[PDB]
Amino acid sequence: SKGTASFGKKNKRNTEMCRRCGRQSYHKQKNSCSSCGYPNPKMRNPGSIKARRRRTIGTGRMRYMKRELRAAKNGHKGDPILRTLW
Amino acid sequence: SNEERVRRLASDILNCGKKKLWLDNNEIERLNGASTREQIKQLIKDNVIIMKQDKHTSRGRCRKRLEAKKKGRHMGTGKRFGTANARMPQKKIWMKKIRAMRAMLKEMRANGE
Amino acid sequence: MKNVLIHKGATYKTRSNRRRKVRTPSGKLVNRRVKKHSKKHRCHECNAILGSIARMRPAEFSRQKVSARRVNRPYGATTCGRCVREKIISAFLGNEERIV
Amino acid sequence: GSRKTALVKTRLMRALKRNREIPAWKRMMKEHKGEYNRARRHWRSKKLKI
RNA sequence: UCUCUGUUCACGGGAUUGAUUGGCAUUAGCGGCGAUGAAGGACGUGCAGGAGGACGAUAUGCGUUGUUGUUGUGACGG
RNA sequence: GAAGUGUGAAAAGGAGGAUGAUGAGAAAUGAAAGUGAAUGGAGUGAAUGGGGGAUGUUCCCGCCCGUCUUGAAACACGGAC
RNA sequence: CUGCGUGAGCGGGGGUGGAGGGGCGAUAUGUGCAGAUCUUGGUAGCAGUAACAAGGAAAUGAUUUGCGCUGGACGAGGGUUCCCUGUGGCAGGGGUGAAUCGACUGUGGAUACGGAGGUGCAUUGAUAGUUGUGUGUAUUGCGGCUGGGAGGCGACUUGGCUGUGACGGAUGGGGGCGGCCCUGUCCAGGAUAGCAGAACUGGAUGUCUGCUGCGGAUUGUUAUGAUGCGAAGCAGCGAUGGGCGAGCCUGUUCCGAUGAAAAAGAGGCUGCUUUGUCGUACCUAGACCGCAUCUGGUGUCCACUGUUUGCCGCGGAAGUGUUUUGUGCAAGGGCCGUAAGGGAAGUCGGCAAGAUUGAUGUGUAACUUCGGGAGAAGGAUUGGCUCUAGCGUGCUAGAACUGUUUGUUGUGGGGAAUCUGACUGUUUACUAAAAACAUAGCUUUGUGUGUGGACGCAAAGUGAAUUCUGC
RNA sequence: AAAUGCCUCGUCAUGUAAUUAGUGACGCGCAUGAAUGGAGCAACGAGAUUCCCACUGUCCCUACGGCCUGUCUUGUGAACC
RNA sequence: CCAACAGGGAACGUGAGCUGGGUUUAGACCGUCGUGAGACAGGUUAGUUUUACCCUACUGUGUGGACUGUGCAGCAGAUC
RNA sequence: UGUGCGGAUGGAGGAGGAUUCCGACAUUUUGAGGCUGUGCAUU
Ligand SMILES: [Zn+2]
Repeated sequence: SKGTASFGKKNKRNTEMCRRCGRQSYHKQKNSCSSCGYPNPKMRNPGSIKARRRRTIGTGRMRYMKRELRAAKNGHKGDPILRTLW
Repeated sequence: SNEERVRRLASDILNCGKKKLWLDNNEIERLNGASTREQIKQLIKDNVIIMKQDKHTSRGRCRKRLEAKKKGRHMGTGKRFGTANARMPQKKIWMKKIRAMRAMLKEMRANGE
Repeated sequence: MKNVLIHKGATYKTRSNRRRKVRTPSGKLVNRRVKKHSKKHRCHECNAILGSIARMRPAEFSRQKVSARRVNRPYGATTCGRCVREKIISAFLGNEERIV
Repeated sequence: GSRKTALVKTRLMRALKRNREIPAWKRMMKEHKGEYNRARRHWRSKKLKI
């Protein structure tokens, strides 16, 4: 009875949503995410060659880094009001 | 049809089963258009909705067999299936006999005999 | 929809989940909650009963007057009257052998 | 079930108000004819995973 | 009528010919993130809106300046 | 961890059928495998091929290819189109 | 369709198509297919075949009647499947209300363990210990008034503190929430050709575990007992219609096993005021997992009645589910029933089937670790009706009468020997349940210290007892 | 001559009409034997063997009957090769 | 017992006909052999038997009266 | 196949003033009632 009949017992859930990366891979009995490695301060080394291009710089929105790149083409002049103090 | 909404509301108000309700076949236009609990209660006062009765099994031929064996009628050797202890335990006939004869001795002593 | 029992909460049969059955005035049958059982008070020396102190759980017990929570004499919350007499006689007779 | 966490409830609500067809005033336009939403989910076939 | 085989018209399927706001290579410059809170994640924002894209309670966009009368848009700042 | 690009110069217009309108054109092109309808010929022999002759056949010849092997039509293996 | 070429191939004509296409010389190559159980896409035969469905009916079907058995709640898992309207499944708009439910608080852990606080009645299309209402309990803060002692020989009574949380299995006696049954009376209901001392159904009513003073030697249980370390009895204190038992009260017993931890104490009579955050719709299997509307799998609670030792089997309620123009039955299958005369001749092998079966008298061997073997084996009785006897009032014992001879409309086959394992237990999830593994008992070895101190702790072999274990 | 004996269906007795089976006895035992444990069966066993009573469609030798399939209709409509 | 109880072939006829006792992978016991893991045509016990709905063959059935002739094919009684 | 319903006359005994009620079953009316797909006739 290790086949069909054993599948009817699988109603416990070991994981929850991770608060760093958002996958269903934060193991609650272990206190550890298997994707990103939270709560270690550094992020985990990816497990495959393709895994590196699914979550990196550029696969999200880049809300601040785009702005900074437009400012470095013009010498980083800031708000025209505050320019008197500087 | 409105039949499914009337049997769900009327069965809750009357506290019965959905099949024990009678819906007057000749008032299909009153039955179509109730829609509220207050209108269902008016059709129950006007006898447009009626509640049937339950079967209650009779005990008449079971009461005749109980007063026949009070005279000893169905108790012979061919009618016993438990053992003598299962149908009249011996520890309980012992308790009843010595509580009664411990009571006589207590009042024969109180009277001087 | 005749003949049902009304039950609220969890169904496990533990010390803190006992229920009775009752017929309400409108004809319904309900499985109702009973207070948690509390035991009798005993003497701490001979294990005799102290029948006057109240039988309550510790939070409701503390909201009662002191006349409910003890007997009016020394050690009145824990000891029996017969074990207190012997404890006084033993204390007095001891001091007489040491001043001699 | 009736019991659920607060974070599970707000993601079930977001998933719920997504499962919808293109509005009718947009399909009636001249340059949006023959368009259907095509990102639709039915609760028996595909599961959300909490 | 059925089986096999000529002819003409109608199906079935998406090969072929011709296109292409996509890919690939070589070469010249650059190599510019973060406690002044980054990269990444979650949830939200349109009078009438789901996906995508865009945006953050100043939310389907605000100010200055150029070009416009337009579903308006460029460059920079918040 | 996939599969999926094309009405036209113009929407000038269709989308059950029939009758029609617009357009230069009913509208990218549209092979093979396989099928339906009509009409010509043949058959009760597995079919198909070459020579020689003829609006189907009649005489002669003709076992299924590729491969390993001393040696294949093989009761040797691969091969529905 | 047609011309040229030994050939690889190259030309022309007529339809279709609606935008580009070539010759010759040198040069660059991802440069030519029938096969690789080749890769991807499309399509035949098999074949309208295998397999599956067609659920009892009545011209109509909110009415009449026939059949099946899961029915109702909490958790995990699912996530709008829930209600209304329109429409041929979609489309548009609605619906989840908390001091007194759970969690956010305790403990090295927790939606089941610990823990400040409630019960009735009514209400929606869809929510209710949450809305409304009759009555209660706790709590936040702010006030007002008031007391440090009276009683009783005593047990103890009173505004009058330092207690609890807090703990295993088996089994007897007493007493019962709800439900069900018998019975007196009263008010109603449904069916009926005829008869029925007046039936059937529903509702309403109809005391001592303990302790103190006196007393001064007996007293009690189903059972073991209690008592000059103060029995019985008398007087007090404190506690709390009949019959079939759940929590509760009170005993006995079992272990080289003796049955968690922490948070949380104070209190009199009154008046105003406060009570944060998140979950709450719907589904036990056609709303979960098994690729599915899959005969499998999935924690907890409640559920009537005849017969019976039996909550089983064999039959009924309550609630719930269900259709109304396929045939009528060859051979051969799947699951069953009855058989003359014989009675294991069948077969590797009594495989399969048949046979015994409940209860109560009777009668019971060899052997044996004296406990057993044993329900040994073998024989007999059993219905219905009308009475008698006993006392504990429902069980037990006895008699007459009666039938087309027959009565358990259920429940072990037995006996005589040999091999083997002592015994209750465990095993190859999906071809092996055993003579294999375990086990008590028996023997050997090491070690003076680990939190653990030799009746300890650790490593091996043999496998109950009895009798032995040689060189 | 045992779940341990090659020769081997060992030899004698017993159960049958008839015994390569079973049990009893014999022993130079290819290759029995003492915690590699030897001898030993009270009680227990869905363990392996042989016989007796009872009982029967196991068989002599087959017959007749029941329900669901198959045979016939409508709908839905595969696969192996 | 009998008239008599001859010998052989048909993929050592015949497993999508059956059965599965011999043989019989994976569990286990004994004897001998090996330091050991293991070995033995030595003995013992427990051990899944799948699929036809296609072509042909064969059995019937269908392929359109009444009365008959005559060719071909089959072929039965044996023993006490 | 096997002697129908109802009636009448009985019945081991029990209950108690009415000469009443309860009672398995018996005899009689009664080779009687029920049933038939076979044969004949008729409608
Ligand atoms: Zn993470």
